Amino acid sequence: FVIRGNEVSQIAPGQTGNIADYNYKLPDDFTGCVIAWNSNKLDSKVGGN
Amino acid sequence: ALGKLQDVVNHNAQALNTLVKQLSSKFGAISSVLNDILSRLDPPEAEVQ
Repeated sequence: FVIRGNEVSQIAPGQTGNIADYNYKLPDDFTGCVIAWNSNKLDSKVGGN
Repeated sequence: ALGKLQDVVNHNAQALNTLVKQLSSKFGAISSVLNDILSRLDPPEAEVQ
């Protein structure tokens, strides 16, 4: 998925947030890795993506 | 005269009182009340508390 720069802290177990609660929820016993990278070059437009 | 028997009674009640008193001990946590810990913290740190 694609999120904001400040919302990367919310992709974690047990977090209270908007995308955490209503978009993507992680379990408390989650195992695995979260990968985040900037996509300004591809997922942005000057007029607004 | 009857110090020994009373002593046994004295020890037993005191032990229970001490055990009851131990419920009011933070034990290095923010609060001694589980409901407050759940109502105030996220599950990653609430689990620790």
